[PDB]
Amino acid sequence: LLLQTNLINYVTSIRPNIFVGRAEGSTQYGKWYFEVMVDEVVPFLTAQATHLRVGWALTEGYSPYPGGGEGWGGNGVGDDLYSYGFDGLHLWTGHVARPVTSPGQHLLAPEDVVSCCLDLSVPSISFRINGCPVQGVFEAFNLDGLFFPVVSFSAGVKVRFLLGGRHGEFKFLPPPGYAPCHEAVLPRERLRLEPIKEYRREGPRGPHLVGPSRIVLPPHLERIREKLAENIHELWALTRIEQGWTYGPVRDDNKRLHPCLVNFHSLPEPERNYNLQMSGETLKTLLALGCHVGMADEKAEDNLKKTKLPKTYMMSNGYKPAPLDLSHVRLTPAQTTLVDRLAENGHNVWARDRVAQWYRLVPYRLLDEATKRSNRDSLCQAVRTLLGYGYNIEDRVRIFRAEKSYTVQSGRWYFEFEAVTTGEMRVGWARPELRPDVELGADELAYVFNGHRGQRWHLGSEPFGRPWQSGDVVGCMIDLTENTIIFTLNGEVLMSDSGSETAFREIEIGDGFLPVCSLGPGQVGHLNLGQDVSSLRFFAICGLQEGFEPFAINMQRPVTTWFSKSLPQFEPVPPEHPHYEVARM
Amino acid sequence: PGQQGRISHTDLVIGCLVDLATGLMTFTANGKESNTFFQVEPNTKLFP
Amino acid sequence: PLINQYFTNHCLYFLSTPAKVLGSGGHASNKEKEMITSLFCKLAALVRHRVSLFGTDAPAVALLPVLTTLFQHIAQHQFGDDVILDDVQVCSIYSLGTTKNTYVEKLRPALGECLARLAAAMPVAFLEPQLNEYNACSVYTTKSPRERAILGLNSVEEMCPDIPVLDRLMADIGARYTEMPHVIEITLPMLCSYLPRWWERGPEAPPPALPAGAPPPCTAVTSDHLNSLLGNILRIIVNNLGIDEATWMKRLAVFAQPIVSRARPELLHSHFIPTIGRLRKRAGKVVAEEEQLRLEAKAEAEEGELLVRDEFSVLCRDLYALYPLLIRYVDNNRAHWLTEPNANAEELFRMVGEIFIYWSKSHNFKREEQNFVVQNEINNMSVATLKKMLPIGLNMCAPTDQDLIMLAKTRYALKDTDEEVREFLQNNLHLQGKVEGSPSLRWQMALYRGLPGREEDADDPEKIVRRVQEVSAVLYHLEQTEHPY
Amino acid sequence: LMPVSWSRMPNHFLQVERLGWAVQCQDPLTMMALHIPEENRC
Repeated sequence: LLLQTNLINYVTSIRPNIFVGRAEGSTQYGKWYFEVMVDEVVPFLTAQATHLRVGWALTEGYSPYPGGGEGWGGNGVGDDLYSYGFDGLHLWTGHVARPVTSPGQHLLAPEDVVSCCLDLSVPSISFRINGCPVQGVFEAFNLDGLFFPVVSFSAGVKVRFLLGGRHGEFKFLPPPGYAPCHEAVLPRERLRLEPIKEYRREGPRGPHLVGPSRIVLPPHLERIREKLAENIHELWALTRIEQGWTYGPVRDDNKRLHPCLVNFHSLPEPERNYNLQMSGETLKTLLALGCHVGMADEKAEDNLKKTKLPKTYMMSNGYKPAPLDLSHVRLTPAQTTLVDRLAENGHNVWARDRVAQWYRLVPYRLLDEATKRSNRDSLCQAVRTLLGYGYNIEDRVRIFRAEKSYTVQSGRWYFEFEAVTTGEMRVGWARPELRPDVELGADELAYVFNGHRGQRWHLGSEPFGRPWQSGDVVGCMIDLTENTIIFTLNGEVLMSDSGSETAFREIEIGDGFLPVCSLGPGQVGHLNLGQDVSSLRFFAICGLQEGFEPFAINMQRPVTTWFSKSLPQFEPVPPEHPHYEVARM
Repeated sequence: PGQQGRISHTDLVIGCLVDLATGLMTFTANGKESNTFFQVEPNTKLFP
Repeated sequence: PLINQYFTNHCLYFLSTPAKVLGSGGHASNKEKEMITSLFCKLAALVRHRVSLFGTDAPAVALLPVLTTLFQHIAQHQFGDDVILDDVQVCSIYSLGTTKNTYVEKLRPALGECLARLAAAMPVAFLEPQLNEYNACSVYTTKSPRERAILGLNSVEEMCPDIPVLDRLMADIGARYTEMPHVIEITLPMLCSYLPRWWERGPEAPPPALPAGAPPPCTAVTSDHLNSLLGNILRIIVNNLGIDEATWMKRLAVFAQPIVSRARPELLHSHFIPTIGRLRKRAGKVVAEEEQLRLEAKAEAEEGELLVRDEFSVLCRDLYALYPLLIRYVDNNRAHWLTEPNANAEELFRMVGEIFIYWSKSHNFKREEQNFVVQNEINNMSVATLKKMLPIGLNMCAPTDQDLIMLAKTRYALKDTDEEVREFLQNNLHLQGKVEGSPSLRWQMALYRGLPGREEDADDPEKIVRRVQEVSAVLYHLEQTEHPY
Repeated sequence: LMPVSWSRMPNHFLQVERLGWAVQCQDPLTMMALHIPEENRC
C-alpha cells in the first residue's frame, strides 16, 4: 500500500545495423546466424550482480530508456513481448524468467561462445551454448518488423562480435544453412554498432540532442514500334562498335565473343525476339499514362536527317551505325525518372525470376546509391534516342525544455541554440504548463520561431525572417520589463515584412517564462544554456552590453531539461474533458 | 498499444517440453492480452 | 474593366510556382501590342492610369514553339530610336512625354528565359547620344538621365561587351560568345577612371551630366565575374567615393547629389579590413560633420537677446547645409555600419576616432528646435520615424563597449548629466572616483572579459571619465526621444 | 491512455571498436528509484 525505495544500477543494450524479416518481396533468404563471445572481469560489482542477456527485437521494443521501466530498471531484453532473453539459466520474456536445463549450468562466464538459431517461416528461435544445446525454444510469435541482434548488459562488461566478412573468426561452426551476412546486408552503407531509440549522444564540444529516427492500336503507334526497334538494333550495333572488341575468329565464350555477327532476322529468335518484346512492352507501359500520341506539330518526320560518319569510323563489323549528334541536344534530365518506375518494376520482375529458382539482387529502390545511379545513367543514355526522335509525353516530434523551478519573472535573459542540420527545428519560450502532444506555437502556450521556413509560430504561422542553412547559431533575447521577445541569427536582428524588430510587443507576464526547444525527425543540433560565458558562440552582438544575462550564469550543475516520452501510460479521465464525460450511478 | 493495429498483438507463447510431450494438457500460455472479440459474435440485420 | 482585370494578376503573385508554365506567356505578351496601337489614340479617358495597371502586368520539355511575340518585340522598342535623334533640337508633341513608355520593359532581372536576338544593338544605339552630348550645349535637360542608364540591366540573359564593335564578319554571316573579349572590356571606364582624380572643381557644372555617366558602369562591373574577379570591385569603391567628395560643399545640386547615393548604395568589400582607405576616409567623414558642426555656432550667436530677426539667421543657415547632408549620413550607415562592429569587437582601436565623433549631430539637435521643420521638408523631398533614429545604430555598441564596463560612476553622473551641468563643473566635481568589487554581477559578468577583451587597456583616470562624460551627455538627450512617443 | 507524458533526463550516462567491433565498459554507475505497488512499475 505504501511506496518503496531501493537502489538499481543502469541497464543498456547495443545492436549492430543488421536487419532481417519475412514478407512478400526480396527476402534475402532470411536465414542468418549470430555468434559472439564475452570476456568480463566483474563477476559481482559494488551494488548488485551484473547481468547479460541475448535475444532479438522486432524493431518495435524501444525498451532502453535510461532510468525507470515497466518493472524494476530499464531492462534491455526479456522484460516485454518485443524482446527475448537468455542468461544461461532462464529465458526472459515479459519479466518472467523460465528456467531451462543444459550442460554447464552457470551464467555467462567470460570466454564463452554462444550462437542463435532463427527460423523465418514457422516461428522458431533457439540458442546454442559453447558446445551444448538448449532445452527451450521460442515459437508462435508475430513477425511484423525487422529483427536485429541485441544483447543486454550491465556496467563493467567487455564483449566483441563476429561478422565473418573481415575479422569474424567463428570459433564454433555455423549452423547448417545460415549465412554470416553474405548475400545483402546493409547494401547502401557499412556495418557498425548503434543504440536503439537513442535520444541523446555525446558531442565534441558539448552533448547534442538528436531527434526521433523513423489489338487496337494507332497506326502511328504501330509503325513507330518498328521505327524504334530498329534504333535499338542501331544502338546495340553502335554500342558494339564503341566497345572496340571485334568478334574473334576462334569461338570462345570466355574471351567476350560477340554472337551478334548474324543478320538482324536470321539470328536465333529467342534471345532477341524476347528482347524486342520488352521494348514494346516497356514503351506501351510507359505511354499507358493517359496521353495519346498524335501528329499535332509535324516536327518529327521532317527532322529525319542522316548522321555524318567518318571513313575511319566504319569498321569490319559491317553494321552501319547512325547515332544522332549530342553536341547541342540536351532536352531534360527530369523526365528520365518517369521511366525509372517501369525499370525498377522490370528489374523487380527480373529479381523474382532470379530468386525463385537462389549461390543475388534485391529491390531496386534500395539496392545502393552508386550502382543504381550508374544503371539508371546507363539506361538513360539509350532511351534518350526515343525522346531525341522528337516525341513528347503528356514518428513524432520530441520536445526539450527546462523544468518548472527555473521559471523567470523579470530581467533580460538569453541563450544560444546551434542547428547542426537544416531540418524542421523551432526555438522560443513557453509557459510553464506547456501541454505536450501539440505543435510548438500552435496554441497560445509558446512564442516559438521556425528558422527552416522563416516563420514565427503563435496561434498560427506567419512569415518572419529568412530560412536556415548549415551552422546558423541562433539566440533569443527576452525582456519582461518592457515585454519584448527578440531573436538573433549569427549576429544580426531578424527582420519582418513590415520592418518591425521581432514584433511580439505587449505580452503579459503570466506565470513567467521558460526556454524550450523542439526537434524534427532525423535532425541533430544542441542548445547552450550559458553555463559559462565561454561556451557561448558570440555573446558579442546583443547581449554583451545591453544588460542581458545568460540563463545558467550562476549555476553549479546542469539544468534538468525535461523531455517527452513515447510510451502511452495510463491517466484518469479529467473531469473537464471537452466531450468525454463519465458519470457514476 | 497505440494505433495502426487491432490483430496479432500477443506473441511468445510458452515453450514447455517433456520427454515425449505425451501430456494432453497444454494451453497458449504467456498471453499478455487476455481478450475477446465481440464484433464477430452476433449476426443479425438489426441494432439490439 | 482594364484596371479591374489587373487586380487578379496583382492579387495572384504566387502564380509562378504551381502555374505559369506555358499558358501565361502565350497570351500575356499579346496584350502589350495594344499599347503601341493606342499610344496615338488620344481620348478623354486617362492613359497614364491605363498604362499604370499595365505597367505592373509586364512581369506577371525544352520546346517552346508557341512564342511568337518575341519577334514583334524588336520593332516595339525601335519606336523611340528616331525620337532620340530629334531630341537634339529640343517636336511639339514628340518629346520626353512619349519617352516614359519604355521604362517598364528593361526592369526584368529575375525572368531570364529568352534572348530575343538583341545582344548589344539597342544599348549601343542609345549609348552614343548620351555620351556624345555630355556637354550642356544649351539643350533641355533630360527628364530621367539616370533612369535610362539604369534601364540597361550586366546582361540581358548573356551579354559581354566588345563583341560587335570589333567583329563584323561572323556577325552577319555566322554560339560563339564570352570568348573573344578578354582584354578590351575595361577600356572606356579606364579613360574616366582618372576623372575622380581630376575632378577637383568645386561647382557641379564641370560634371554637368555626372548622374548619367558614373552610376551605370559601376554596377555592371560588380555583377559579372564577381566570384572570380576580386580586384575589379576594389577600383569600384575608390572611383565612386572620389566623385562623392564633391558633395562636401554644402549646396551644389539639390537634384544630383541625393540621386547618386540612392542609385547604387551597395558595397561588397568596402570594409576597413579589406579597404584600409575606408579608415582614412574617417578623416574625410569627420570633415563632413566637423565642418558642419561649427555651422550651429553662428545661429547661437545671432540667437542672443533677440536683437534682430532670429528666423533670418538660424533658418537661413541650416536650410542649405542640412538639406543635402542627409544623403551623406545614410551613405555611411547604409551597409558600411554592418562591418565596423566586427573589427570593433575584436579590437578597441579600430574606430576610436569615429567613436569619439558623430555625436555632434545630436549636440546640434539638442538646441535649435527649428531643425525638425527642415527635417520634415527633406522627409517629403524624396511619428518616431527614422529622422531621429539616425544615431541609434551608431551609438549602440560603439560607446558602451568602449572601456571599464564596471565603474558605477556614469549612473551617478547620469542624474547630474541631465542637470545643465557645465563641462568644467562636470570634470572637476567628479574627480573623486568610485569603484567596488562586490560579489554581484559586476564580479563575474564584468572585469572577466571587459578588461581581458581590451588587449591594451589605457591607464588614465580622468581620461576614461572624459569618455564617460561624453557618453553620458549623449544619454541626457535620449529622454527627449522617448518623451515624444 | 495518454499518447505522451513528460520525463526527466538523467544527469549522467554510461561512458560507452574494431577487430570484431568490440565494445568496452568500465565505469560503474547507480541510481535510486521509486516504485508503485499497484502500478507495478518503477
